Amino acid sequence: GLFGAIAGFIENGWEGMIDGWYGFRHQNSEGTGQAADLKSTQAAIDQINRKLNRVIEKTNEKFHQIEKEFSEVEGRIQDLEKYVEDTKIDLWSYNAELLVALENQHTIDLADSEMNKLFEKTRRQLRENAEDMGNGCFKIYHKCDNACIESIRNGTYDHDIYRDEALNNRFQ
Amino acid sequence: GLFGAIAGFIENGWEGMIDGWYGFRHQNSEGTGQAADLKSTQAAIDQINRKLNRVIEKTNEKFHQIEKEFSEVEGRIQDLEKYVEDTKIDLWSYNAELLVALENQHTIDLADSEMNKLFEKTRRQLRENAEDMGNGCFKIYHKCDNACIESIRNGTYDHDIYRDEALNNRFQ
Amino acid sequence: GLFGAIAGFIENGWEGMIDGWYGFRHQNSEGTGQAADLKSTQAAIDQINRKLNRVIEKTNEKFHQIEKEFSEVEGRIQDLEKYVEDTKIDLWSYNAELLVALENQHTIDLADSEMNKLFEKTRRQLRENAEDMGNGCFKIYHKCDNACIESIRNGTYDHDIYRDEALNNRFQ
Amino acid sequence: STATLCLGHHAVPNGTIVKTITDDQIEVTNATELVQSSSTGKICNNPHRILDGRACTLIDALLGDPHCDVFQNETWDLFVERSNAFSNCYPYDIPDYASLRSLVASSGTLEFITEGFTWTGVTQNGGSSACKRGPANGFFSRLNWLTKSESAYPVLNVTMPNNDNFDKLYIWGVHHPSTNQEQTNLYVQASGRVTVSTRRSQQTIIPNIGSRPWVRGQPGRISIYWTIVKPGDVLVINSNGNLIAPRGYFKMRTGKSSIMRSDAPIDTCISECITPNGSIPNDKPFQNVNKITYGACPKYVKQNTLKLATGMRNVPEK
Amino acid sequence: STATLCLGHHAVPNGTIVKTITDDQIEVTNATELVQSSSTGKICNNPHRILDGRACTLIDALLGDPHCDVFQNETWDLFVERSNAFSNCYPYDIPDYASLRSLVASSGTLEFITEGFTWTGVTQNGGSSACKRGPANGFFSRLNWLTKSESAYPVLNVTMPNNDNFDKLYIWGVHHPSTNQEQTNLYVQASGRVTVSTRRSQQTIIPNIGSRPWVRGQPGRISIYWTIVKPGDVLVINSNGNLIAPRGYFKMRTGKSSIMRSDAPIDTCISECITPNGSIPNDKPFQNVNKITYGACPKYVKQNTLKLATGMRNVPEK
Amino acid sequence: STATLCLGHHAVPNGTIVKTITDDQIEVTNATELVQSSSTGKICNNPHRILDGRACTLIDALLGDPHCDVFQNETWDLFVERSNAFSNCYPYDIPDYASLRSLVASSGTLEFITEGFTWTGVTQNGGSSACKRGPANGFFSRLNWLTKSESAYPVLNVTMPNNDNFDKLYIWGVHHPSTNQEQTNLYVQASGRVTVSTRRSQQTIIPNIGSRPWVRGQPGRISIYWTIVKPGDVLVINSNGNLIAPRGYFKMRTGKSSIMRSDAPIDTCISECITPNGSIPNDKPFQNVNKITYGACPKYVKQNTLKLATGMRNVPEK
Ligand SMILES: *[C@@H]1O[C@H](CO)[C@@H](O[C@@H]2O[C@H](CO)[C@@H](O[C@@H]3O[C@H](CO)[C@@H](O)[C@H](O[C@H]4O[C@H](CO)[C@@H](O)[C@H](O)[C@@H]4O)[C@@H]3O)[C@H](O)[C@H]2NC(C)=O)[C@H](O)[C@H]1NC(C)=O
Ligand SMILES: *[C@@H]1O[C@H](CO)[C@@H](O[C@@H]2O[C@H](CO)[C@@H](O[C@@H]3O[C@H](CO)[C@@H](O)[C@H](O[C@H]4O[C@H](CO)[C@@H](O)[C@H](O)[C@@H]4O)[C@@H]3O)[C@H](O)[C@H]2NC(C)=O)[C@H](O)[C@H]1NC(C)=O
Ligand SMILES: *[C@@H]1O[C@H](CO)[C@@H](O[C@@H]2O[C@H](CO)[C@@H](O[C@@H]3O[C@H](CO)[C@@H](O)[C@H](O[C@H]4O[C@H](CO)[C@@H](O)[C@H](O)[C@@H]4O)[C@@H]3O)[C@H](O)[C@H]2NC(C)=O)[C@H](O)[C@H]1NC(C)=O
Ligand SMILES: CC(=O)N[C@H]1[C@H]([C@H](O)[C@H](O)CO)O[C@@](OC[C@H]2O[C@@H](O)[C@H](O)[C@@H](O)[C@H]2O)(C(=O)O)C[C@@H]1O
Ligand SMILES: CC(=O)N[C@H]1[C@H]([C@H](O)[C@H](O)CO)O[C@@](OC[C@H]2O[C@@H](O)[C@H](O)[C@@H](O)[C@H]2O)(C(=O)O)C[C@@H]1O
Ligand SMILES: *[C@@H]1O[C@H](CO)[C@@H](O[C@@H]2O[C@H](CO)[C@@H](O)[C@H](O)[C@H]2NC(C)=O)[C@H](O)[C@H]1NC(C)=O
Ligand SMILES: *[C@@H]1O[C@H](CO)[C@@H](O[C@@H]2O[C@H](CO)[C@@H](O)[C@H](O)[C@H]2NC(C)=O)[C@H](O)[C@H]1NC(C)=O
Ligand SMILES: *[C@@H]1O[C@H](CO)[C@@H](O)[C@H](O)[C@H]1NC(C)=O
Ligand SMILES: *[C@@H]1O[C@H](CO)[C@@H](O)[C@H](O)[C@H]1NC(C)=O
Ligand SMILES: *[C@@H]1O[C@H](CO)[C@@H](O)[C@H](O)[C@H]1NC(C)=O
Ligand SMILES: *[C@@H]1O[C@H](CO)[C@@H](O)[C@H](O)[C@H]1NC(C)=O
Ligand SMILES: *[C@@H]1O[C@H](CO)[C@@H](O)[C@H](O)[C@H]1NC(C)=O
Ligand SMILES: *[C@@H]1O[C@H](CO)[C@@H](O)[C@H](O)[C@H]1NC(C)=O
Ligand SMILES: *[C@@H]1O[C@H](CO)[C@@H](O)[C@H](O)[C@H]1NC(C)=O
Ligand SMILES: *[C@@H]1O[C@H](CO)[C@@H](O)[C@H](O)[C@H]1NC(C)=O
Ligand SMILES: *[C@@H]1O[C@H](CO)[C@@H](O)[C@H](O)[C@H]1NC(C)=O
Repeated sequence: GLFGAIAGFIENGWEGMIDGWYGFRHQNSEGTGQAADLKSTQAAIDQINRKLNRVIEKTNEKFHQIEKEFSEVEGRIQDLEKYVEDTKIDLWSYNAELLVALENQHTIDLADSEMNKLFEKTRRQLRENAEDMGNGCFKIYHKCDNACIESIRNGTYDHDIYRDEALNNRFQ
Repeated sequence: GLFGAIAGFIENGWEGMIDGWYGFRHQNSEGTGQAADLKSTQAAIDQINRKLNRVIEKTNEKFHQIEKEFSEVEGRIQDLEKYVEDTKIDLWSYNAELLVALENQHTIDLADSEMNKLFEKTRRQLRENAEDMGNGCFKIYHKCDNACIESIRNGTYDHDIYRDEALNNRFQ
Repeated sequence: GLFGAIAGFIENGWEGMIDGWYGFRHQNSEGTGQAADLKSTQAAIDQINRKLNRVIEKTNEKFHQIEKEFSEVEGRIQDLEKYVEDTKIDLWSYNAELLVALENQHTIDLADSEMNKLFEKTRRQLRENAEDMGNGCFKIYHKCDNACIESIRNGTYDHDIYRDEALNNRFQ
Repeated sequence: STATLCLGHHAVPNGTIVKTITDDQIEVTNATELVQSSSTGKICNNPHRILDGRACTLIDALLGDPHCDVFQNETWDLFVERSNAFSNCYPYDIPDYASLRSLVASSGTLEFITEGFTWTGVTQNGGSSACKRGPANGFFSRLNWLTKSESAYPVLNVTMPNNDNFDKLYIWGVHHPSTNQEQTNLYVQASGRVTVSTRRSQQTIIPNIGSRPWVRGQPGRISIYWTIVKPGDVLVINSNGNLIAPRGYFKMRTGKSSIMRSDAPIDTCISECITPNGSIPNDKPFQNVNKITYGACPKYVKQNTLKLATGMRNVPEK
Repeated sequence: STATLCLGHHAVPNGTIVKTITDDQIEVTNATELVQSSSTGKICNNPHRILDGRACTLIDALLGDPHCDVFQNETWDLFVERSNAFSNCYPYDIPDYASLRSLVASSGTLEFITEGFTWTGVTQNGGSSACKRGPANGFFSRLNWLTKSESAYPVLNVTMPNNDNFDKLYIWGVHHPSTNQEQTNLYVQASGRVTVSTRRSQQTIIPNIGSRPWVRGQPGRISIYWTIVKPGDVLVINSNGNLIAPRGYFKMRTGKSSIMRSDAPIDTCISECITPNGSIPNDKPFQNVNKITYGACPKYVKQNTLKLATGMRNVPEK
Repeated sequence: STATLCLGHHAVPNGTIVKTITDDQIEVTNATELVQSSSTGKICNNPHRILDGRACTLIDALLGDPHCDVFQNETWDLFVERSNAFSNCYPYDIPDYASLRSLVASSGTLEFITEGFTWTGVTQNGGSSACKRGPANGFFSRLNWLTKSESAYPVLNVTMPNNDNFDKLYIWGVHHPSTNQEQTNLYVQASGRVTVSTRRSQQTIIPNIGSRPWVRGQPGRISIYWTIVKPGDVLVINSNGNLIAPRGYFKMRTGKSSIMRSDAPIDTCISECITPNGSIPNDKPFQNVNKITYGACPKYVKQNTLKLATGMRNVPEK
């Protein structure tokens, strides 16, 4: 993926996560936990769903056309009828092949981007209280109980409240 | 957008910035201001312009072709003549639909990539003298006057000059 | 490129680099050196090679088809036969034009992304022991001899061993 | 003292392989099929007015082959010709058969309007044992086999104006005797001639005497032709022998009617898209059932499967 | 002590709606139209040599219908046939009209060169009341109606070599009398015959006698045929009745010449692309005007509007 | 005290120019060519069975023009017609020549099976000085020019059954005398006739008399027709004059056989793709050599060079 999050600096996925696409996992004084990020997950899902709908609800009508199977040999005219249909068929087959190729490649990069967005959204929240360990995990340099972590996930985390405590641990 | 800058970690755009696609707004001892980044803006425009020019400076000459409207009923031959045209038409309509769809998606992500590039460019200039507040803003931890702010925008800023002052304010 | 690494925050290229697409160059108490990052380089090469193969090992067979050159003037039927082949030809010429366009645009961003990945992979390794100077170079705030640099390149760098020494230099 | 917060994404037990620009094989957590590749095997009797030929070709129905009289004036959105259909009337031959089958199929109607004959001097309703109509010798319902009357075949010259506001489809023919004796015996003149014209067209056919393989006992044949008379124009049939007269005309309408060759059973259901393999759902963008299709249908493509990714890349865990 | 510098992008009041891969409806600051959907309603008199058929069809112009003699030796990059064009000469039929109208159109020239054929034994320059060239009777300017002379009509046999370095297009025809009395009266022989051949093509037509609807008073029809004689070859016309002789040939050229059916006025302007609805600009990739085009033209597409985004996404402030 | 580590990417002295979505000209470190622009100039001898017509067109080989006798019963995956091929037999003309050339080319076999035809009452093996077979007057090998015998020409009526499981391609024709004297002199009847029918079709053709340009000394000409007889059908040939009799049938087959017009030498190599300009590599997606192809071949497109990027962007180095 272009963003190197998924199948990148984040070793692997979580099969235990079944209620979300992206989420957090901690290990604080109170033990360890796991919660899915609805906001993030929905954003990916909403985009991929639109992507899908631009390709499914659509087909055109064609009634009276040209024959495409023949019981007798005829020559010139028939050759043209077959060439035309065959030419048509390859052009569309090409289009289909290229559509999924492009779409999929973009779908993989998008999901990867959304993961990275969450990581960045988190890093910025934590400010100077945490450090990126390089594996998708942040080392919060201050006692952070379940409540403290929850505020992070729900985005209400107040970095000042812990800055001092944190700065001391970081630079001592 | 893949980069999450525009319509992302930057809450909204400025209708006031009428001199560019990108810029800075600042609040310092001397006041509050707003310049537009030329270098950045010009780079977005040059790319979208080349992107546009590839799509519109091209047409193909076709003189004597087949007929396409008939005054009487004929059968086999005429059916083929219509299928052919109808077939051709659907395939270009598909090409057109796809062309913009692809193009527009890359166009929105490019403008996002350009915004982000200016941000990382800016963050790398400030070094340790400032912090990313997460709303698209850097809290510069020293007294950065209109001259200091100009040195940052035109890219001349020397992090060494305000380093000490900043660290004092940061880790206190 | 969308990532602003190559032909962006990294001024130039290294024509001296002959063993890889990406790599490190240092300066330390012992002197300067240069080494290519195999992991990084191979990742780009492997991707681009797959990208290429999706487009080369493929062609379909067509035997008996329609005539396409004529020695005499005939009219209606021949017109159709020409219109058909001409229509076919433009559609494919367009596909070829768009494929490389798309492919090439995506190939340039991918190579750029892979360069950015290596930078991030390095920044995260160094933690609080270095600072991004803004030109693709990191200023490591601690005596780092050939061995120390090598551990970084092979990814075994232990940031704790130098954290104290570094923190002192950084904030003094 | 310190805490650790890790960001991640999910993965699934068994993922799905998909193709991208840099992989012909890469696994993602979820995907959806874009190629409709299966059929129920039956043709839904509707949105489309469907008509089963059963044993009658659209042509035989048009001509009026006895066992096909049940189709008289039938209409259809889609005519379905069966492979076991057969002809059991008088041996015929149609120059440009394909075209006629096409323009009628497209018209979607067999509405026949009998018009005032005007055959003075000849014997009408000729018939053949090759076209048995019950116990008797019959002939195509819509055609009138003319023969000599009282040792003479007049120089026929009838006119039929098109005073309506729609085009009329006249379908007539000319008969090819098996021998000269038959020729003179049936039409007196040693050489027949049929000329059907309008102010816009004119086609003159000449009979041709000779022996041909027996078909239901007949060595002779009938070549069939047609003429469209536009409003304001008029039809003129001029012949001194061998003419197989029209009995009226067929109304010609334009629409979405068409024809298809298929042995698929016509069940009771609802399916927008019809193929010779049966009906198929049109929720997918592409289909691999058959290139022949009628209605709102996905485009046909060679590929039997195309997966559109619908989830991130699936990365397991050791 | 502190300073605060925020980075941002702009936005605009009335943004623009565009379509993407992940949105069929999303707003950007600016975009440009790619589908030329409009007209001027008129065809520009330049760059292409345009010729208004007016009341004359390219065919009648070729044959030489009296009111079409102004078109003699005319040329055109684009011939323009009008909907109110009429034929004011002798009833004619052309098996394969469409192909003749076509090859002639593509040659884009009506240059006729009169040849010295010598019709010994017959009466020439014959005419009709249905060919009032001026008040008196007449005929197609490029054709020569041949009739008996001094109670006879020779087995005509005339040769005409192609000693030039180019291809000649000869257009001749045969006459179909309304009755036998007419046949024997005009051509003596009871059955006519026309044979035109080269060392490469041979075509022989047989007159067919009958009554056909009156057109400008004539039941009879003339069927028209053509013959291309290549360099180094020779034309041979053999007939003993019913031949409508050639008077020479048409020079055949290759180029970008063509024909179009329209009613669009022809103004004085400059438009590279021409359509039945009039000329239209070619600065946009696509167009929704008419699929019929001539010149450097945007591909026709069903979509009536396609916007190419030319600016970032538009995220206003409230 | 401190160390300095820099990250970077390579670059090349002279790079390669490519086209993107935002640059019709940008430079990369390495690219590969997507369009095959060059041909060897020669046609490989073999994944395909190649047959060089040499001085014979496929037709003349089919008919049996004396010098085309070597191609007797020959087969081919691809027949190669040369620009300098010629005909040295009797002057002929084939209505729908193209279709015959096409169906035989597609069949890819000239296996002529001779049947036992029953021509009672006439003189067989007719010939001319226009088709010398050595010093003597000859005719096409697969044809039988019939003429009068003992002062009469029988009303021929011959039947020939297809009691095989495959289709038979019968190729016959009718002769066009130059004058009436010749007509009666050769066939006795003033007017000839050929009727070749099956239970599925019929083609009743009438001789045409008149003078045509001397070809190899002959005013007259032979028109040529064909007939397919399906397993379970029988061929009936009924003619009282001017018939050019079949001598048997050609066995029809389906495959990948075809025909191409090219002057390109035939060489001993191995190449899947064949163009009139020679054989060419099929390792590239596209080609700009010739739109005419055969075998595993690149889609022809108008562009002569198409570069696929295979390296990052090239940025110099100071
Ligand atoms: C020109 O050649 C054709 C083809 O060879 C030829 O046509 C043949 O004509 C004969 C008779 O004229 C046909 O023979 C009939 O064959 C069918 C079998 O399918 C029988 O039903 C017929 O019945 C006879 O025998 C019955 C005994 O049960 C009797 O009940 C009945 O009364 C008859 O005696 C009869 O045998 C034959 O079908 C065709 N063949 C083809 C290929 O069409 C034609 O005669 C020749 N031209 C001329 C007029 O000389
Ligand atoms: C086969 O049938 C056709 C169709 O009916 C037939 O053609 C018809 O011939 C008659 C003449 O016999 C045509 O009648 C003419 O009608 C037009 C009307 O526009 C008039 O111009 C003609 O005028 C005559 O009568 C006038 C009366 O005052 C005179 O002033 C004038 O001088 C004329 O004498 C004439 O009435 C009729 O138009 C055609 N019908 C069509 C549609 O073709 C044909 O003759 C029949 N075959 C034969 C010859 O038996
Ligand atoms: C209808 O018109 C055609 C075309 O004009 C006409 O055909 C011509 O017939 C004459 C013969 O009657 C052909 O002339 C021959 O030309 C070749 C040229 O290669 C000569 O070799 C022939 O030589 C004969 O005559 C010689 C006298 O000089 C003798 O020495 C010699 O032994 C031969 O007998 C001869 O000159 C002429 O080529 C054709 N023209 C074409 C193009 O066909 C035909 O005669 C006319 N129809 C009728 C029945 O009148
Ligand atoms: C209109 C008419 O005359 N119908 C005849 C029919 C036609 O003459 C025939 O189709 C012309 O091709 O002929 C019918 O007969 C076959 C019958 O003919 C006798 O003459 C003979 O003696 C019998 O052996 C037998 O061949 C027919 O059914 O086609 C009778 C019909 O009345
Ligand atoms: C089957 C047959 O009759 N073969 C003839 C042939 C044909 O009559 C001719 O091809 C018909 O077009 O004619 C041949 O000679 C032509 C020759 O005949 C003379 O008698 C006459 O004096 C010459 O002018 C000339 O017409 C031929 O070789 O074609 C002879 C052959 O036996
Ligand atoms: C449809 O077909 C019927 C035949 O089934 C037509 O009915 C005939 O109408 C004529 C008068 O025009 C009567 O003289 C016949 O007796 C009717 N046929 C019989 C006996 O059923 C009807 O006119 C046709 N009309 C349509 C719907 O096109
Ligand atoms: C759908 O029906 C067709 C018949 O029209 C099936 O038959 C295939 O026909 C093609 C002709 O283009 C042949 O090349 C194949 O050999 C036929 N397939 C087989 C194995 O019978 C076709 O297979 C049917 N497809 C489906 C989805 O059942
Ligand atoms: C965020 O978490 C904190 C601590 O658990 C809680 O008090 C606060 O209400 C949460 N905010 C929301 C609305 O999720
Ligand atoms: C940047 O701004 C400072 C103060 O305005 C000025 O002195 C300096 O020259 C500027 N640098 C450039 C090249 O714009
Ligand atoms: C990394 O470098 C260190 C010091 O030079 C060395 O001891 C170690 O083995 C290296 N690791 C690898 C896998 O190259
Ligand atoms: C895959 O996505 C589709 C729609 O995008 C959804 O209907 C389907 O349930 C998903 N796969 C599963 C079974 O989770
Ligand atoms: C920019 O955006 C608006 C909406 O697409 C558009 O109508 C306008 O034409 C564009 N600007 C121009 C004139 O190119
Ligand atoms: C028609 O043009 C030709 C030149 O191609 C010329 O010889 C002939 O005299 C012209 N006829 C008229 C009507 O000018
Ligand atoms: C253009 O002309 C066609 C007829 O050829 C007409 O039906 C159509 O509505 C016209 N549309 C435009 C672009 O005005
Ligand atoms: C590009 O040049 C390289 C040199 O490293 C070569 O290996 C490669 O084959 C060329 N590109 C391709 C994919 O053909
Ligand atoms: C091909 O011609 C030969 C004589 O050269 C003949 O015996 C053979 O039957 C013909 N081909 C076949 C096998 O049908």
